[PDB]
Amino acid sequence: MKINFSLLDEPMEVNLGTVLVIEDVSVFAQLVKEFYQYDEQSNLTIFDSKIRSIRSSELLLITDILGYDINTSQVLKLLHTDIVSQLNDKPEVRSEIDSLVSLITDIIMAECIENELDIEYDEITLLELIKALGVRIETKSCTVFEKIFEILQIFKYLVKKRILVFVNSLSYFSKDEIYQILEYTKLSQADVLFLEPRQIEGIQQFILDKDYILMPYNN
Amino acid sequence: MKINFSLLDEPMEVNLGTVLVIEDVSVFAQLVKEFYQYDEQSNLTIFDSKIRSIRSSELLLITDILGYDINTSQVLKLLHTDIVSQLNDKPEVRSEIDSLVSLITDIIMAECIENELDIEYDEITLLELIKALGVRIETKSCTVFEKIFEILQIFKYLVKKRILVFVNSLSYFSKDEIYQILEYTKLSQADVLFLEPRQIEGIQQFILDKDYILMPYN
Amino acid sequence: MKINFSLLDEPMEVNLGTVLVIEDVSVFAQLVKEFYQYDEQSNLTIFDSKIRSIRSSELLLITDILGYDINTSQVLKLLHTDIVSQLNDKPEVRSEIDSLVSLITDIIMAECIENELDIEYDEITLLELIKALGVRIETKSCTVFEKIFEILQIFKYLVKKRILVFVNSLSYFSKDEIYQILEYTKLSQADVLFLEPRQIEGIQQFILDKDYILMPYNN
Amino acid sequence: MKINFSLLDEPMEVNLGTVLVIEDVSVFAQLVKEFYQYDEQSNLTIFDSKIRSIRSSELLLITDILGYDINTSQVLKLLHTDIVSQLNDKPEVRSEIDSLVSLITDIIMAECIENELDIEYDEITLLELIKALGVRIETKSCTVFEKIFEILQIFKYLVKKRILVFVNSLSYFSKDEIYQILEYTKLSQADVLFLEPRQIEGIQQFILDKDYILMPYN
Amino acid sequence: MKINFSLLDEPMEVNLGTVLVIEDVSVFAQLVKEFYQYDEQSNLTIFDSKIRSIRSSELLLITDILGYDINTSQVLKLLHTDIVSQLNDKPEVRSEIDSLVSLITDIIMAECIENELDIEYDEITLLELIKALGVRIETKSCTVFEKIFEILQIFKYLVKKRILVFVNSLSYFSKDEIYQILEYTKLSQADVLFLEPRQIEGIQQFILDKDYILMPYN
Ligand SMILES: [Ca+2]
Ligand SMILES: [Ca+2]
Ligand SMILES: [Ca+2]
Ligand SMILES: [Ca+2]
Repeated sequence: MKINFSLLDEPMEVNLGTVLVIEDVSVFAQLVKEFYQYDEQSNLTIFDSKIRSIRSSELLLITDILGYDINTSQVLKLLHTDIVSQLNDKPEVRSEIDSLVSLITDIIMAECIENELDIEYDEITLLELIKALGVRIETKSCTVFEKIFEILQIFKYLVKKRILVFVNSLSYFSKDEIYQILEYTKLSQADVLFLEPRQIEGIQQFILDKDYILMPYNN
Repeated sequence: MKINFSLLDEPMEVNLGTVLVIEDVSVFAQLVKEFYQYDEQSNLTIFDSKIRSIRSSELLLITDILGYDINTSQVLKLLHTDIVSQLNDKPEVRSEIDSLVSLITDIIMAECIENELDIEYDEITLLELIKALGVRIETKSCTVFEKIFEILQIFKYLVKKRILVFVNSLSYFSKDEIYQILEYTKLSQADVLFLEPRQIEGIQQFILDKDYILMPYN
Repeated sequence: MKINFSLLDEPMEVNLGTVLVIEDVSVFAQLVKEFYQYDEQSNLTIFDSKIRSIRSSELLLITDILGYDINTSQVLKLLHTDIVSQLNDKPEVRSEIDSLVSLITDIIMAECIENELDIEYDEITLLELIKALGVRIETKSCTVFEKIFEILQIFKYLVKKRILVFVNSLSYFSKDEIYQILEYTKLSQADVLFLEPRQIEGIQQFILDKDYILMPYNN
Repeated sequence: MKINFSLLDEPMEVNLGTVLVIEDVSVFAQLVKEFYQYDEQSNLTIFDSKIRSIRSSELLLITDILGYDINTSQVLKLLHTDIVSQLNDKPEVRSEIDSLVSLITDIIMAECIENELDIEYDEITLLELIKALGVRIETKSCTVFEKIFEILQIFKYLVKKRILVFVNSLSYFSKDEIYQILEYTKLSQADVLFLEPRQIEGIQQFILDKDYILMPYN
Repeated sequence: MKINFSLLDEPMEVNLGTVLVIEDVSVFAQLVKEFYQYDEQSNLTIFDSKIRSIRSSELLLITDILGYDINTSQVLKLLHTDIVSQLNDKPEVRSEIDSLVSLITDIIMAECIENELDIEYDEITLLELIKALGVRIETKSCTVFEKIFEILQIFKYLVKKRILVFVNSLSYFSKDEIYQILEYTKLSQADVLFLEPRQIEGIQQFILDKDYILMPYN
């Protein structure tokens, strides 16, 4: 996952988490505007190992952390499927749940037989039980750090998003929280690209000087 | 119940099953138009035993028997509410259902706590369990004779509908099936009125001549 | 457009309007049940000149005339497009409508310029004017004859329906009204198949005796 | 207007443009959390000149400038209602619009009568004409400097919002652009409050030290 | 603010103090009738700077200066609510008031327990303390010149009233008192409109001739 712009000499590769610091406010604002307008503008080009350019639908742009909606139909559906798989991995728990559902179905079936009208039903499944329970992620009481962590956790659930990008999101988190975000990103394998006007101390990042020189920085 | 139109001299009473034949095509088509437009048109009237006019919401008009869906939002709502009332009439059974739902919620809650992502849940309700089970009336109908029987069952189940009316629905059923439908209507006590362009032989019916005079038959 | 059942020796062709009378109540009710269940049952087979069997989605079945909804999104959309074409066929009327729309757009544009906020717009078209007018067919005060006539008029608007079929719809209409329906069906070129238990006098129809013998009948 | 939190000794007043710098990352992130949760949390308070608490509906919180859509049900509804009121203030212009709409309705009605299919219509209204024209605020923004200006225009247009708050939005704009934004805020009289993790040189701002003491700068 | 009637060619604006003289007795009496009947009659209209019609509830019409009571149920309600809001703006003072009220309630409760008859009480509230104290505007007026000043003070205090109108109230005040009333109106910024049958010498006023033409004076 390499990204390239006219200011860079060679296309820079983005693997796991990547912190890109732009010291020039003009090039930073122009780069962010090229991030929002990416489908319209040909200046900023992001391509994969196949050199194929990714569509704006495949690109995930995030600026406001608390304003973004983490709960979607596809995210909640795939999450319910993941919970159903977790319950399916254990035979004993699945057997017990099947027993309880069998009892409830017996009770409701008796209540249906007591009625005068002829009634028919099918089954009460686990996905229908999770949908009836209303399982969803809670962003209401979550701190910004837990919100970004939940976004990194649900990025694997999003199928269509090729790369996640954050705009000036590193100013809220402490250095230790940034270390936890990067260390978790290395395990999640997702491609995250952070854009900050000022450099963060203690973390590896790519610095773009006002001279338009891109250099790697350990601190 | 009685129905009154400006063509009849006096309002005729409809009790249990009733077969009404209209020998005039213009009066029959205009009568069906008055049935669908009953809310708009004041010509056709219906007076019950209380001698009170009834709204079109209380009149059930069914022309196509096979095209009438037995499962509807209001029917499923009243059925689910009825089952919820039956389950609410027994405290012990509902208590056991609350215990089982509590166990399932504890298991799914433990599995949610085992996940690395934060999860928020509300609760599970008996109505959500009935809707999740998909409780509905039987949709299996082999012939129109059985479908009309299901329409009579759902009609007798609905308290709001005071009358059920069929338009030219007797042409599909055989004379013996018409006898079984009349006997089932007399056993169910529901009020059913049929409208046919031509007379049917072998059964009692009210024949409306082209002269507009109404005469009983059999 | 030929239809075939086990009772018939050869498939009967349906061209323009066709009146099919079944004197047996058992075969008539079984044929209607095979009309509603057509996708499930293989007994009744309707095929075109290509011998390809038409899907139930391509088949249009109609029993209740006044209960059917003639107003649909596709029917109203294609009807608005037809009205737009009728207005486009006349250059003078289109020019006058363009003039009036130009005047209204001038007034609204002046009102927008009077406001403090910067406002932008595009155009007011003819399709948007028809959609704002709410043009639709009125079945409320229509008689059953006018309802069936409007159904024969909107059958050309329906793209997916291959053939229209009516179940016992000829009992309401007088002989003259049936002659008008057939004479209009010959001009509309649509394929309509009527199913009646009793034969109609004065019109050409295919009669099926209780002996299960199919014969053409002039009266 | 003034804002008050447990960290401050006394509530600080926000008049015209205001720049607030928080030198503590925990107090800044917790402050933004208190901004999004303001409805839920009672810690952060806002007291106007009337010394009355304001609901979260009256507070406009905008973090992403480019990601904030200008067009919305309340913005287009209030705008279309405003244009309808402006057209209603002049009887003659509205009368001419009614005449032209009557002519167009007569033409389309004649074309409908020319068709062989029955057609039913209701009427055409000025609101349907504005919605049909697609009246909306200009969506063209070349840079974030212009987009923030449009946000200030729509904010000054909205009477319900008593305050506009930007979180870390000053990092995109140059110092000169910040001066132009402050001058435009002083000319527009609107109340704008900015929250920055680090201090900005050359402009007047309130610096909150890690010791929690607040001191003015420039 | 502007007022418009069928007699005027164009609506005249009323800003700060305004003196309107009507040289026709029929147009003056019919104008006052249109003032009292303004809710019933649509002839007389009033358009503010927003060009929006105002209800009669927003128009304050005062003819008799001495006969107008300054203390009213709505005025005392808004005043008591205003004092309650001022006391609610300070938590410490309201806390001390709650402490003193708790002490008095403890003393009176002890005296009630000392009695042989059972006694039930609820509580004491700040609103009941203000109403018990009888807080009201000053009712002392030596002359109509001071009473009109109190009417201007209460009018400037009331936000709902957008205009104050006096009918033939300038005949009581001397020319110097009229100058002081105009200067006080310009200092208070309130909109006041006077209606006089005859012109007043020495002050600027709008003269409406019997020909219906309106001309400025001084
Ligand atoms: Ca639930
Ligand atoms: Ca199910
Ligand atoms: Ca309309
Ligand atoms: Ca448009």
